[PDB]
Amino acid sequence: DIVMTQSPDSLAVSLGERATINCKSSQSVLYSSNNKNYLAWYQQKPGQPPNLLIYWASTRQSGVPDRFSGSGSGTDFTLTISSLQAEDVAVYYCHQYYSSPLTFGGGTKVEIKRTVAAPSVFIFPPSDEQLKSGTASVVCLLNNFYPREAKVQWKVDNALQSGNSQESVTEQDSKDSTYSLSSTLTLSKADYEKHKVYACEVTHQGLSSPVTKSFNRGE
Amino acid sequence: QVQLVQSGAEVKKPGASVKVSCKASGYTFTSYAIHWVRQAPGQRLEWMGWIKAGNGNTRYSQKFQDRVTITRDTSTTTAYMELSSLRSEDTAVYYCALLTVLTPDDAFDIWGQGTMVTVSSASTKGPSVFPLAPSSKSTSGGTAALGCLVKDYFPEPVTVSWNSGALTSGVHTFPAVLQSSGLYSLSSVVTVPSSSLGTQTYICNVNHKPSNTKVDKKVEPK
Amino acid sequence: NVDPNANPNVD
Repeated sequence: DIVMTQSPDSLAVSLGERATINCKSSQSVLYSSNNKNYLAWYQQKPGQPPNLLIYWASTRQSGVPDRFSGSGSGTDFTLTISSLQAEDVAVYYCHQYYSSPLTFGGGTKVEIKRTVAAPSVFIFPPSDEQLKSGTASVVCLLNNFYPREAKVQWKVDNALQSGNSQESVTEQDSKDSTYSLSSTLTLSKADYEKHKVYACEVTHQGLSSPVTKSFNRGE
Repeated sequence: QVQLVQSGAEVKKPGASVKVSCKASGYTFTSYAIHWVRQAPGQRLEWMGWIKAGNGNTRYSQKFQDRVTITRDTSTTTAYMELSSLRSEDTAVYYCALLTVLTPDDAFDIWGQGTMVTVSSASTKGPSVFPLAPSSKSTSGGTAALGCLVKDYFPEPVTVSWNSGALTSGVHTFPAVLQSSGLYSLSSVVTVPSSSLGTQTYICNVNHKPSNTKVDKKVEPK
Repeated sequence: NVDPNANPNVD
């Protein structure tokens, strides 16, 4: 097996700047008879299948923007994005088709560094329907912020909650290069009805003080 | 119009077999070889094998020689991959692809959308879907947030669309979390003008193929 | 030593 090793596993660069990804192969993929490197580069945007960018190490696939370019020879190859754009959020894989089995690199995840953006905060009390089932989920939404680091704390009647919430963050948006995050507080119906004030407190680099959204149960 | 359409997500118990289909379209089927590649969660692409759609000859990766079978149906323009003696480690996304058809004029590379296969002993469960209704607590500065909470299902994936796919802008379907019960949960949210909550209709379309569950939930103000 | 049958789609 020709082992494909990419470097780095992840990189973050600013919009408009150059991003370089490296790939090393165990054996040389340069064929002496035709002097061609049997190597390709793939892009995999979130939730989509891979997409061919470069083949023969340095030939752009039709329709690939000119800012993508491939270089190198033998065992050392590079993918360069000359001016990174928001839509280039993806994992990039090198691929060799010199020998069987075909093999792919481990992938490099490209993150875009954009301007700092504070989250918009929204809160959702439990639906009347879910309360009938016997559980209460309280959802706090942090929308369209950058960078990814954000802290969400729950307070019920001003008491800091521990151990009853789960968070999830999106992939980076392909248009505005922001993230969004949900934090869900889950209580039993009976526990939900013991307290009145439910509050989500959010801390982020783009905020000078924490932002709190809250509601009184039953309103 | 050139495309590969794969069958839907499935769940299987360890020791069972799965057969994924790849319906081809828009080109002369017998001209090119179809490859099968798997992507284990949070891992690289792993090549499994190819079949020549014309003469039906195959080549398998030694990692999978024992328990993979790749076949093709010329009349239906379809390729199949069967993996047997499944183990929990086989949980992955399986892709069919026309990898790198390299000719002097062109390069031609097409992938199917992937088929998620989960191998587990745990019980399949369809989700409960609840509205995240817009109200004063999710409206600010002319923007309103609303969504659907998709709770307590197994295995992945659930797919979420809004208004049968006509509403995509501003939609965030979050990665699922694993609850202590061993079931998954996620939310799908969208931001819209708060002024048009009275005239527009927002419906989240939830589909969980492993449990054959489909839910359309209308999300109304308050 | 390329293997021409690694991917028959590569001419």
